[PDB]
Amino acid sequence: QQKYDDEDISEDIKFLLEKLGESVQDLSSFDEYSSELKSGRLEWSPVHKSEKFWRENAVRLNEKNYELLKILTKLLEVSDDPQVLAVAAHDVGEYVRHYPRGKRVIEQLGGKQLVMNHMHHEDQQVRYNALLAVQKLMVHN
Amino acid sequence: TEFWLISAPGEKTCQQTWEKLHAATTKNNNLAVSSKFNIPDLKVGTLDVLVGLSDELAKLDAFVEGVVKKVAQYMADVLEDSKDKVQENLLASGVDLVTYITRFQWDMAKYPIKQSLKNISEIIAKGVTQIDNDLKSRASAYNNLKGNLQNLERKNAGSLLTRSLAEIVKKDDFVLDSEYLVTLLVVVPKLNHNDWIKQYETLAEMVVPRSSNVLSEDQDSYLCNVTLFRKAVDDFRHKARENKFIVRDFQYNEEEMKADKEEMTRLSTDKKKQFGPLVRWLKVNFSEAFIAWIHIKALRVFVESVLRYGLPVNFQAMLLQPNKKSVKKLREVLHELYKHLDSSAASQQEYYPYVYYKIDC
Amino acid sequence: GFVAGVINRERIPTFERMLWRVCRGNVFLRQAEIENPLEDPVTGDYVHKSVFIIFFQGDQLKNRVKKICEGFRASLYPCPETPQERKEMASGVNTRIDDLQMVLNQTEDHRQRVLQAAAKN
Amino acid sequence: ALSDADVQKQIKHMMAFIEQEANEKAEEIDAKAEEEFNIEKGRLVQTQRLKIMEYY
Repeated sequence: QQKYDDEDISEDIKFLLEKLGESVQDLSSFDEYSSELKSGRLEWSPVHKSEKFWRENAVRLNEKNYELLKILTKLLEVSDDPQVLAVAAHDVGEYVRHYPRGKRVIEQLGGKQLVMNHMHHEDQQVRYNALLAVQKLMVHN
Repeated sequence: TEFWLISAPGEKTCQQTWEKLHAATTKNNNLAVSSKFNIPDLKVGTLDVLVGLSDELAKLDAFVEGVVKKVAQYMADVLEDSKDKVQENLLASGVDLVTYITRFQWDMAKYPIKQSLKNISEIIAKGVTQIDNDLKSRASAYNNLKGNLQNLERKNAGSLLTRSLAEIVKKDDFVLDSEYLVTLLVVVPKLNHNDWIKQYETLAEMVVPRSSNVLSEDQDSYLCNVTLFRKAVDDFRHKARENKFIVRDFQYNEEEMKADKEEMTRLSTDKKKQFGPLVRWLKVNFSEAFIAWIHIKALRVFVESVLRYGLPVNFQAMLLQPNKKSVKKLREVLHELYKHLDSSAASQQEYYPYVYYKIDC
Repeated sequence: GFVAGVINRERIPTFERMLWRVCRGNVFLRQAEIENPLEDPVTGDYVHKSVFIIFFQGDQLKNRVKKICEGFRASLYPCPETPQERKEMASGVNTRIDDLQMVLNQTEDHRQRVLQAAAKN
Repeated sequence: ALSDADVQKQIKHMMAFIEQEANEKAEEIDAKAEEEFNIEKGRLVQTQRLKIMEYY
């Protein structure tokens, strides 16, 4: 927003904006994403909130027998780390936001009870995210 | 005249006399004509489908009312001692309208009742549509011929400016086989006849001298001609148009008017020779149209009675003629005579505690 | 199958009168009443409820009466049927209503406890 | 506009016309049975006639 007479500043900021756009777009992917989600190391990557992943690439989480969703349920049951729990819960919520059929699948699995159990928790941030996830489940339910 | 058609549940077979006249349930103490209706034996067919069939039957009856009213208004448009109230006495299939309505009788040969009443209603609808289209075609053709006749009549209408000279002028007042002489009929009023007939050389030169000869006289102006050179017609018209001398370059030929007059007479004669058949067609067609009108009304009464009473089809239908301006008193009487049929619920409006239809002239 | 409409009384006699005349009311009268109501979904009126149903089994009637009743006032979304397993499943949903009201209470507590933090400054 | 028994009378109305509908459906089903018998018997007779004619 701050313009300057120096052509260097304007050209470099434009060029960096474009290149950073390419960088974030390339970073936005499913392969390394599913690799880390499998390994259980859930850092707060900005790809998780990337809307385009859930608009077009959402069905990739539906692996064989919903392997990704079930193993995230298992890892939520296993790990106690608030930040990985929050990351997994947010990913599950944003996935179920668009597929009301997978919502019935998840309800049949019973992960809603896991999220209800994690709702009351020492980390009120995890509680708040669990409320958001349960709410996305309360969509039409 | 306005007739009511009322049905009752028929819990009692003595109700036939009640329909006839019976004093204990009469109208205005035998001051209004009551009459039994023809109650034949017609099957039921359906009940759950029959509700939609009845609704569509009512729609078809509305269409029937529209088409028969169009038949009536064209009958009044017939004309020739058969305009509106002229022949206000129309005939229900050769008998009086009142006669047929009061002597209603039903016949199965029109429509075998062993078929579905839905099929019967559809066939009546088909016949009604066919006669509607026949009426449209006949009316269009006859109206076109009427317009042609009226146009030919108006061809004999208008002044010399706006009308030809078929029966005024002869061939020999015009120059015959001329080299360059164009005879123009310049109509001149009596207000300027002398001016035209004596100042003709001053009107234009290159004209035949002493050609100022009168042809005939009409009711407002006089008729005359000028014989002159073809180019000089332009100058003559140019000077003459401002002295009350109307220009009319009338062309004459035997065919040009004889054929038109003969065709006018022939068209009039043929229009009459189709007018006769038109009366016969309208009579015979409206006969069956009005018969089927009462028939579909009766079918509506029957189906409504069957739906609104019970399993047996034992209802008591009747035609009635409420006394003039005592319809209110009879409304009281019939409300008292029809509330007890149900006695549990039955505002009446069209939802009476009984089944009612109407038919009028 | 038989369907019972949902209406807060109001104009049962006049509306059912018009239904009797239009449709020829013929079937058994199912009566029920709810006191201690809840506020109406779309306006919030805390109004008792009472129902007097006669529901026909023909399709044309099922559509025409449905049109008229939804036009005036009703909730014909439910459709009770012969099997009782659907009723047991719906009672399972009813027991789940407990969880749902708990989640709603949690949401209300959260939205009421977040505001004072911003209000303090 | 029905009493405490007339409602049952109209239930009986629907019931007994359903009985008549069942009777009519049964009669039409016998008509279909006759027609199906006709066509299937004719077809089977045709096939068996063809086999005997070729053999003969």
